[PDB]
Amino acid sequence: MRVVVIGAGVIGLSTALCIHERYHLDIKVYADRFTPLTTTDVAAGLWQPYLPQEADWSQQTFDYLLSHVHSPNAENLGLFLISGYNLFHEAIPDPSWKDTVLGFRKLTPRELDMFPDYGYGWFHTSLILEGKNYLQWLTERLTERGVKFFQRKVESFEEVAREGADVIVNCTGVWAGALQRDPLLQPGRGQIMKVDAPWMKHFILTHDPERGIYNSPYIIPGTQTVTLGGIFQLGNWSELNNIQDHNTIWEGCCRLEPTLKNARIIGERTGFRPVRPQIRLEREQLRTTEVIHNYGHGGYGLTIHWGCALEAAKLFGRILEE
Amino acid sequence: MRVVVIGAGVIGLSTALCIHERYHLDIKVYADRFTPLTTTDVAAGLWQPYLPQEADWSQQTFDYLLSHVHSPNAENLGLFLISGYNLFHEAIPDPSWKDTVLGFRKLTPRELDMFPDYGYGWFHTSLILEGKNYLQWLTERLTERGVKFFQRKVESFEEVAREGADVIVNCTGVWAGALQRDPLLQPGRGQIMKVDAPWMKHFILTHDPERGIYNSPYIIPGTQTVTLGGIFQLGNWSELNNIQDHNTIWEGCCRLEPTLKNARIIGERTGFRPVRPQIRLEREQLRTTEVIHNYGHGGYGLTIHWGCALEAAKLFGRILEE
Ligand SMILES: Cc1cc2nc3c(=O)[nH]c(=O)nc-3n(C[C@H](O)[C@H](O)[C@H](O)COP(=O)(O)OP(=O)(O)OC[C@H]3O[C@@H](n4cnc5c(N)ncnc54)[C@H](O)[C@@H]3O)c2cc1C
Ligand SMILES: Cc1cc2nc3c(=O)[nH]c(=O)nc-3n(C[C@H](O)[C@H](O)[C@H](O)COP(=O)(O)OP(=O)(O)OC[C@H]3O[C@@H](n4cnc5c(N)ncnc54)[C@H](O)[C@@H]3O)c2cc1C
Ligand SMILES: O=C(O)CCc1cc2c(-c3ccccc3)cc(=O)oc2cc1O
Ligand SMILES: O=C(O)CCc1cc2c(-c3ccccc3)cc(=O)oc2cc1O
Ligand code: NA
Ligand code: NA
Repeated sequence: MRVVVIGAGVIGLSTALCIHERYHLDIKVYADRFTPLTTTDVAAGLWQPYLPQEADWSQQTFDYLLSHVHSPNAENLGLFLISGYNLFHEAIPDPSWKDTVLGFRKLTPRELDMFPDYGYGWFHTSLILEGKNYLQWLTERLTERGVKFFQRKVESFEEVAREGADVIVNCTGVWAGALQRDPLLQPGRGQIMKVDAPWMKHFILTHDPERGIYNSPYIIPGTQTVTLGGIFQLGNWSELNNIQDHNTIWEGCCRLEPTLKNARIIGERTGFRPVRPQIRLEREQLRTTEVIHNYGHGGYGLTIHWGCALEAAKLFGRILEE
Repeated sequence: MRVVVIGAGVIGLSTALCIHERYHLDIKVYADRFTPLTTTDVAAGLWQPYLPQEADWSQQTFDYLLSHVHSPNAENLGLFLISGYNLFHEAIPDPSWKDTVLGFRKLTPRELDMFPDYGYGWFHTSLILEGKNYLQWLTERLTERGVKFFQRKVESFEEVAREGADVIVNCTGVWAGALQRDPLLQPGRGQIMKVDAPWMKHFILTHDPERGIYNSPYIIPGTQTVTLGGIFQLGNWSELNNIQDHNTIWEGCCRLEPTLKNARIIGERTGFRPVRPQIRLEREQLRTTEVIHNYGHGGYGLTIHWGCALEAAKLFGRILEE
């Protein structure tokens, strides 16, 4: 078959590779934005879903990454173990992923004292898959397998069909609604700044919806820099860093972790989470040619990508046997 | 009184400051080596004692540091939280410091799989007090209080006495045996290399005495670099980096953590742990003038320093009331 994948973020590339592996075929990746200009490049890269099928896709992804975490290749993947805190106010039940992450537990009283404003929470060990390095890795692997890349903006699936493609794999993310309307797909705008604070060895996530849910400070160490954030604005399309939000993050994070006050700011990026009540991963026969939708991963695309890639490949198989 | 402290490592400076605070006096620090040329500068700086009174001195130190850990000043102290692994073979009982460290526990099966060679171990959250930055901090504080510093090599306590000093506080560390013989004081030579591997967010200590006890690999992340080590050579006085030991560390640590293979080596230092069956913290009236010995902290001087400083100050009081 003649395959075309639309999208060169984590979903698009993970899918293309994951299919190429199951079945070997002419695979072409089309996207209007490649690294470091994708939403994937913005993300801190913490494995952790938000609060039915999806749990297994996440859990598949975790184990897959956990396999690679202690091999020499991991540096090029931008993958590493990291333990950290989740902070709430009222106590709430353990997550679905309790047993998926390494060494999950409830915070002791002594730990909770370190965060004056929060009274209940977790500690666990997870991973970070840094978007930048993962896409370079996925791209180097796809290129090794003769998967050709072209930079171009697709105006319709029909456009791609006329070219002579048997299967279209649509991993356009938040921009999907252009190619086929979907009012369930809303952009959940977020903004982060990358600061220099190497003493930070743990991630810290908070859960305070006073500003609208997910407008609450978080600190997520990376390799070179530390990601500061906590902005989630449904409906905002402004791909522009914003001063009001810049301060909101800075203030929020400084209160959590005062040591951060004298940390040099290295950068700041805006990106859009492709939010949808559930992910859209399903087959579809085009009006005028098969389509696999794989978009709407919200704020957990790196967390869940690999499970989605396999499920897309198993969908790609289901079509090849027709 | 006219006070003189001998030593400008963690013990010497912590003691001088800790006394200046309890009682306010003319305090002078004498030492032949100041930063970054002290044994204190070599140490990774992990809080963790080795395996009766001493437990409380350690525990005093921990809490004292834990107070400072979330204040803005901490960066200048070189102090930060860090979680990590201790790896053994045969299972052994929990340590005295179980309840002192944050969130102590036994490793789950799934965690133990990440270290093929080890079958039992711990996980806990501790701190790192980086020797370099702590001494700059202690020195800036002591200077703020008009504590004058002089670089000079003391040949005898009698030498210092004739100058006209009422109390001598001897924090000479491993070189103490020159000023007063002590065959219980042996140098426990160690060597470490500082590599560049920022993805390392946890410390890892191992316990395999095949090469003599404490000749076993360890990885201890710092702020800017990661400390690699595991050398403990009783009786060796060679202040010289050694190629056989350089490789031993490199090999040992690479087996624990393969990701480390392609990590650029930033530096390498040799230092001597002042080993003694127990610490020598006690008062003594000189032959020809009072002395407080405070030396022999082995591989846990940063871990225990503050408890030792307070106990030395309480000893300094006991003398002032005479
Ligand atoms: C600020 C922020 C922080 C985040 N942090 C985390 C985190 O810590 N952990 C986590 O798991 N997730 C996180 N996420 C979520 C994660 O970043 C996204 O879910 C993920 O990057 C989406 O992957 P994607 O491939 O669907 O989208 P994208 O990475 O946006 O890729 C979309 C691709 O499709 C292409 N494309 C789209 N439309 C067209 C078209 N019409 N024609 C041609 N090409 C097209 C684009 O050029 C691009 O190549 C975060 C998101 C944001 C915004
Ligand atoms: C390789 C290595 C790694 C380590 N890692 C850790 C760790 O992770 N955590 C931890 O808690 N501990 C660690 N330690 C232990 C710690 O480094 C020491 O216990 C501690 O630094 C000793 O402090 P000190 O002030 O006694 O000695 P030093 O720091 O050696 O200071 C001694 C001072 O006395 C002066 N002096 C000595 N004799 C004389 C004299 N005759 N005249 C004038 N001045 C004199 C010296 O100039 C110097 O200023 C480590 C040690 C080594 C060697
Ligand atoms: O999506 C992101 O911006 C970061 C990744 C991430 C975030 C959460 C958040 C969250 C979001 C915004 C502000 C505060 C907390 C809550 C949550 O429950 O899960 C998350 C998982 C993630 O991977
Ligand atoms: O003293 C040092 O060199 C590091 C600090 C340190 C080490 C231990 C070690 C050790 C020592 C050498 C090789 C492997 C393990 C064993 C141990 O049980 O406790 C330690 C505490 C420390 O602060
Ligand atoms: Na609290
Ligand atoms: Na094991």
